[PDB]
Amino acid sequence: SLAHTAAEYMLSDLKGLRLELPLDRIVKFVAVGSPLLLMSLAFAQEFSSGSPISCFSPSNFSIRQAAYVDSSCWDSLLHHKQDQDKMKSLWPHKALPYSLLALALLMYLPVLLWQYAAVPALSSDLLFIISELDKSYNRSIRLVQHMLKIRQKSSDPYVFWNELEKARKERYFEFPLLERYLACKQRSHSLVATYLLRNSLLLIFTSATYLYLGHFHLDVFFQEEFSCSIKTGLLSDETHVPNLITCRLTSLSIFQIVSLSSVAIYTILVPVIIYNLTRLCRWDKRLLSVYEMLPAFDLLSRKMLGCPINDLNVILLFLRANISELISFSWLSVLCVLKDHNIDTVVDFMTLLAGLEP
Amino acid sequence: SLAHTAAEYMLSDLKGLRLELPLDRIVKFVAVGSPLLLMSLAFAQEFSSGSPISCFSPSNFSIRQAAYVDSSCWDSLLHHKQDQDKMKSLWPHKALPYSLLALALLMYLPVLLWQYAAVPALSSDLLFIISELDKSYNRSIRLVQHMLKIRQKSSDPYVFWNELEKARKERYFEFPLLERYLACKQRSHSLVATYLLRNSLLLIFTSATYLYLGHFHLDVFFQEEFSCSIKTGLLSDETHVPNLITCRLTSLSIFQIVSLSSVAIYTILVPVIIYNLTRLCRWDKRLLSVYEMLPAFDLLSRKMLGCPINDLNVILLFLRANISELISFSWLSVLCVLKDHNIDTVVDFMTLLAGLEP
Amino acid sequence: SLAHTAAEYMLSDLKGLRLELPLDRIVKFVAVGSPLLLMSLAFAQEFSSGSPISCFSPSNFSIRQAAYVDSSCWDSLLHHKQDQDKMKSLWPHKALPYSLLALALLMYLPVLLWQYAAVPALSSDLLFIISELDKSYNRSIRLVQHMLKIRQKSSDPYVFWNELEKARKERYFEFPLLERYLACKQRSHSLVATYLLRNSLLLIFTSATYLYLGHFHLDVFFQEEFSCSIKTGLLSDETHVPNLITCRLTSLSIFQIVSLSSVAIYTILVPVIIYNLTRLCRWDKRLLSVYEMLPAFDLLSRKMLGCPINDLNVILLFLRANISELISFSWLSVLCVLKDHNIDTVVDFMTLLAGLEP
Amino acid sequence: SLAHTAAEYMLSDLKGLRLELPLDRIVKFVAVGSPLLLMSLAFAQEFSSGSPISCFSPSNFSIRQAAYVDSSCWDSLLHHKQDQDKMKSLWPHKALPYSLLALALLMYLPVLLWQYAAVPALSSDLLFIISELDKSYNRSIRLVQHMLKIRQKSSDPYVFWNELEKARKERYFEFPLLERYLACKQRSHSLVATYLLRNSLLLIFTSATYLYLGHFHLDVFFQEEFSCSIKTGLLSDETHVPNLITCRLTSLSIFQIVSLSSVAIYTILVPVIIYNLTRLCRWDKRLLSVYEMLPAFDLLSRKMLGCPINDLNVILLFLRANISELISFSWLSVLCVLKDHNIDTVVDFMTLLAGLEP
Amino acid sequence: SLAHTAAEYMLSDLKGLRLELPLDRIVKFVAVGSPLLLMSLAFAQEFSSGSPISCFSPSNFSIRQAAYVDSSCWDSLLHHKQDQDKMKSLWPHKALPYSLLALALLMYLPVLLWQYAAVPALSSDLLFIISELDKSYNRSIRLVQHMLKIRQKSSDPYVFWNELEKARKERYFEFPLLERYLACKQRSHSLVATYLLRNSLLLIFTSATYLYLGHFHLDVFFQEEFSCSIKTGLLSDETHVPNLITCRLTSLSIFQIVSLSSVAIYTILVPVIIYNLTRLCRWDKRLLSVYEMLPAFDLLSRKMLGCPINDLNVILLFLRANISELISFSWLSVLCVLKDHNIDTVVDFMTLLAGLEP
Repeated sequence: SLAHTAAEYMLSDLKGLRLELPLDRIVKFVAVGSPLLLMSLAFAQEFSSGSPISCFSPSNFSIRQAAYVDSSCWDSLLHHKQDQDKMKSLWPHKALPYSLLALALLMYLPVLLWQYAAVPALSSDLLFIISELDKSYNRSIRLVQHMLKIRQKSSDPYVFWNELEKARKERYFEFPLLERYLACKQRSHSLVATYLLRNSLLLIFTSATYLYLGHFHLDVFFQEEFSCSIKTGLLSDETHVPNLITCRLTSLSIFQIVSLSSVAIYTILVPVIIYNLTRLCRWDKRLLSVYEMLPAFDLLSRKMLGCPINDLNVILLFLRANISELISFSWLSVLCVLKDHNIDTVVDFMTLLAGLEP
Repeated sequence: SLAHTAAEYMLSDLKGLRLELPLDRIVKFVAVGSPLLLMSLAFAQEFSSGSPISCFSPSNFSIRQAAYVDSSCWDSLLHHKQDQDKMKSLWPHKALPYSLLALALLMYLPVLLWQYAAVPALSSDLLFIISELDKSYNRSIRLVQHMLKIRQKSSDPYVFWNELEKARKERYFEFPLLERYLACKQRSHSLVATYLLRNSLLLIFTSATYLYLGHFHLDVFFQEEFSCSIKTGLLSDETHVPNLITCRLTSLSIFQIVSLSSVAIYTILVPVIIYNLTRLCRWDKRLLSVYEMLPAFDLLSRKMLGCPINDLNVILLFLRANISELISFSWLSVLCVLKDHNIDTVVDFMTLLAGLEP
Repeated sequence: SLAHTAAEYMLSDLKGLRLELPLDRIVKFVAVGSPLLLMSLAFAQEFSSGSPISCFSPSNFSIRQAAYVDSSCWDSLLHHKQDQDKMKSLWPHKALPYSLLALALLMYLPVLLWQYAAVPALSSDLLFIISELDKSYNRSIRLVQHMLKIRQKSSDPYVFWNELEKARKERYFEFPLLERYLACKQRSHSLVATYLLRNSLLLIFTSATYLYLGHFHLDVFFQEEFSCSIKTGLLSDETHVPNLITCRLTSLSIFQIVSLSSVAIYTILVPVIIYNLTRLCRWDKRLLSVYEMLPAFDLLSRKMLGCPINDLNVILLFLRANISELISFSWLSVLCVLKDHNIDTVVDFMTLLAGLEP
Repeated sequence: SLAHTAAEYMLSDLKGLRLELPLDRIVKFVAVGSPLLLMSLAFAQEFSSGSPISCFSPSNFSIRQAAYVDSSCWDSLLHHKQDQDKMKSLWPHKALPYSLLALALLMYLPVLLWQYAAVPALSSDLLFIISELDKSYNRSIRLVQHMLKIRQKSSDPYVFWNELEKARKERYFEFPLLERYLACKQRSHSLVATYLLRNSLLLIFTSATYLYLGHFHLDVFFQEEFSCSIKTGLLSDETHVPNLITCRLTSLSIFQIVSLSSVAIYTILVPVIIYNLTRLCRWDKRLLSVYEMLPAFDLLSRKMLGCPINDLNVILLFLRANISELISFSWLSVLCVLKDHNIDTVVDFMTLLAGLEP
Repeated sequence: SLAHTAAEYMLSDLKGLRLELPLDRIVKFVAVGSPLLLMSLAFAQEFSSGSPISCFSPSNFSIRQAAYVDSSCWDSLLHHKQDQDKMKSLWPHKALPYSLLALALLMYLPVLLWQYAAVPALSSDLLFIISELDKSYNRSIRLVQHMLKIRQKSSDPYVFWNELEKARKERYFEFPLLERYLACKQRSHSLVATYLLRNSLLLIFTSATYLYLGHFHLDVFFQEEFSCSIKTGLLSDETHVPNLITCRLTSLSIFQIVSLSSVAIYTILVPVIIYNLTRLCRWDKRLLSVYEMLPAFDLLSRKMLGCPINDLNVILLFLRANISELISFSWLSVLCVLKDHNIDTVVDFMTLLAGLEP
């Protein structure tokens, strides 16, 4: 089956970076695999089909007179109703899996755009930021051994501030590339377009699916029988039934169940992407209180003004998911205690000797 | 078969950490594989089905007159009983494997939530704890060579306590990150929600399965025959049997055996998850006696107060399964001898020379 | 076939330890694989079955009139004997492989209990014992170079006993952890329960198999023909044979051969597990004579008193199978010469220079 | 299926170099895989064909009289219309997949020419250029430690220009192989021929496909029935139907859908290659402003004159895609800040201490 | 097929030791694979069987009247000859592959006993012997550098014997563990029992196969036709043929060829195992002449007395196959020149400088 190859290349399972949101991953998985699951269920295994169209041939017909009967109607699904001569065609019945696979291949386009048009630049930017930030750490670790003996023999404030103010006017304190780079990117407005188009494309795809199920479906839904004609051409000069009646389709139940499953999964899926859109309409300040005290993280919370549709918002949202990898997963995450000061000076007097790590 | 692909991705077989309990693994395996096993057994291999519905056509009928007979009833399972005109439908018979596969895919949702919503944070926390603990060991191994010559030439107490009390007021004795981190996590209450929801979801799934087997099953259980009608439409203007009687279904035995197997496995499975729930309702203190003497493990047994529903309980339960990997599998596990003191001083006088290992 | 997957996970082929007895391995292999072998032989390859039920339809019947004949009896195996109206059913014939696979999955439960409820604790205990014993060796090898020059220039007894008695009152001679650990385990009585239940479970399983072959089998054993009825319902208003006679089953020979094979293999298998049970009813003292002279092995033979149902007996039995791995496979195994003394002093005078090994 | 082998060798997935453009990759993928996808869909899985030609045999015909009827027309598709005697043949119907596979194998020829006639020379040239450029870096890194102490204690201009002008008249400043090599290649005109032929070949292939669908298709598009003759030879001395009427083809819907899919994909594909052609008609100067200040990159922007059809244009286009691999992905990409000076001297005073990297 | 699994586990392809003789390997391979080869050839591929029993039904019989005819005789192979009423049964025809697979599984029992009851002890013994022998080499290599300068400046005999006689009364010359171990094993008589039983078991198996082919075969060998009866029960009250004549079996040629192949392979196989038995009835002294001069190998040839049925004979036979692995494959194998002395002293004067190897 081609489904094996599709799963082999499509949906088959830098160097540590998380570039895609978990909710985006979930919605991608459901929207991509569900058409494939309906594909596998409808035609294979469960319902051994054989001939999806079944007919009532007259008794006088031989073997492949009736074989022509049965084989000339599946490709010519047309209801010659007596009500003039409106041949109602039954193309949705033979087009169900075709539309399913077309929808499945259509669902993956936003992934293509998000993975080709935005991944390389974002990955390069995050590679630069991780390089500068681990350099920021190893240029700051050198302060924990300068503060193991001089930090002890002095009366608290005039060594917790005298060296801190000396470090304040010292190069290691500031991170100039950080503010300049963050400015040069926050003024940019290119990455938000990819996000908005990647969401709107799947939204309009869902709308098109709704229209497809509303127009071409919902009309032949309780009809399981139709009358065809064999002398719709040169057969007229023959002595047999003038109208081949009751071509019964066998997969009406599968038709109904796949239609209801498709409509239900998309009804339950729609609100999630709307929530994803609304995630970008506000500035996140859940933990802004602790970010304003740290030297490097002060700049992140400082540039919180104006309309929130900026590349800085997207960068921050993707950084919060990567703020706990192996090294940023530190006192930062441990700092759940200052969400409720001269006492903290002697508390961090001991903590600086506690963050020795290796 | 799609079962091959499902087994290829679903249920197919950090860096050493055990994140899932063995009993959870067993219940997951049974609840996930058993629907698949019934799926494979019911339709394939064992019972070569052919046509699951069999009918008694009149003798005058030709080949595909009777083929229409046999093919127009499987999709139209309706009992036109003479008792007005209550068409009892037989949709459970054709919906058995559909419900089976839906239940199989439904069973895996709690695994999804437990593996996406809690695994990364817990794995990061355990990575931090293992890093700090192997550092705690290699900052404590340095005491076994300071105690190879000074430990020998003194009269026992005033070198088994004089150096120990000197080590007591020494930095290597205490583990400040341990108490601060353990506090910052024991006050948290986020991880227990994932556990309780992961259990309650499978519980309500089992309840829904019971309701499904109670309402839609247990009604057509001894019925193997029903009468259908062919002139339920435009067939009325034909000269044949007015009522097509005795559409006999062939898979009644498979129906019964799969129903009984499903109900029995879930009856035998229910109490295990209840036991898993009750595991979190009490504080485990089986070996608390030996934990109170060790320096680092004293804090673990010290914070045993109040209601036991805390993230600390879950962390401890997952740590006891990981307390014997390669290094914590040491004197700790060997210390099965103090579960029944100045003599132990000369016993551990020899033991400190016995724990040289490399 | 599912048999491939079962062999892939079930029965498919620490770090050197032998945790399972060879006789237990043999009985497990025969009791687990034999149902699978009968499964593979009965239904596949050898006897191409086709339709296990064959019927004699009347000549007037068309193609699938007789197809309904043949397909409505396999699922409705009931003998409407003329002797009132005792419908004797033939469910064992269609339940043979179901009972076979149920028995196959049932046979593996004692393995599950023995591998989950006792393996981790026993493995940890043996890991501790091997660590302490190879330490016992490398703290005793240091005696073969102290005895290369002082051992030579003295008149035999007053250096073969003067140093030995000095070593007797020396720390390296005794192994305190050994006696204390052996006491703390010999007083325990938990591991013997797992052994007794693992044997009794397979014993009662064999008894249940005997009951199954005695009640449901041995009754339809020479019957290859039975008469069914088609008008056991709404067929009554039809003109055909009132009683469909001679539904002949084709797999009677396979039925008989599989029944005899199953009963014979279990008759030949029963005494082995009884022998395994009787192995624990006595204290093994075959080589106790050589164990009483060695320092560490003296304690093993010293605690031979009282009723033999103790965890010490099981530990000793599993140790005798592991006493010849790579290092305990030494002079111990070589000491087959003292099973038939001042001469041995000069014999071991040369042997201590012979056990230099590396 | 041979499709598996074709995918195994064709389209199946130096040392880091990117030799093919992403848009070229996309157009290659669509133009190569789409015929294969239509191949797999048309004949396999979806539409279980059986006999693509179906006929109406007379009732008196026996089994393989009508088998000869059905088998002697698929290979002899000829419409003996009464309108003299114009036998219209139906060879497109049996030639659809043959033409599909021929087109699929034809599409890959431009890839063959582009991969054999231009890849080795271009790869060697880029290997030489990467060797000389990483040498250019490691002969320029030596300037960041000569400027760590002498760079500090002087009044800005007379050390930011005195050493720079001394470095200006110093060997490390210039890259003689660069200008000489770039001249020796920019005067060459061999590589542009491969590009233009690789595009024009697929263009004329698309034109030929359009002609094929315009002449041999679009004529038998609504015809599903034709009359053949059996006595078109030695059958004339037989008593049967003089003209075998109504040979109905079953795959008309597949014919129509594959034709429309092929024409639509090529209509949507045509403009992309035209855009690729127009990419080479202009000189790219988007970031020429920053290239004119750098020493080595000044020569790249200096030779921008005359008609743009040169090998230098192709080399530059393939270099811009490779300008961000691991080392050229540096301050170059970071230099997004000078696209909107004595202040920059003190800004780069700090930046030279910021580009220490390892 | 189960043959794939059997080959996967049975016959599918310490740490260098050769524990099984090549002739034993050959006879095992032929005796184990030949039944499997006949199994694969008889039923699969070559002769597409279908129905191994074929019957002549009367013309009036319908489809599955004759299907009952054909299906009720394969399981009821009984010749109702007119000669009273001796029903000759034809069970060998349906029991051929059953007996084949039983014989195949029976052939492997001697391998089981030889691999479980003797392999561990022999492997441990050879591990000890290889450890002591490579120690014997590296305690003897030290003589080739003591004899590089003192060996040169002396008049031959009084340094080729003066040091040799000094080495003669030196510890390195003798190997005490060798004579003591060899005595302790040569007096033992346990391993020869395993060899004799492993040969006698296959001998009696071959005798049983001969009896099986002599009694149950050779009687129905030219009979291809037999007459059965359908009214051997409740069929008597029916109007049809009183005796169903000429049930012709189709696999008589396969029967004959498999019987002849089986008897021929065992006739050609019998003498080899007799030769293997006779191998142990004599003491091998082909190269005893060179063994009596070497120090360690003198003891091997010294204990050649009495009846040859001893464990020492088996140990020597398995050692001669392992005497050329990597180190014993040395001058030993090179010493093919002393099978046809003061001249050899100056020949080995140069040879000791020639055996420097690394």
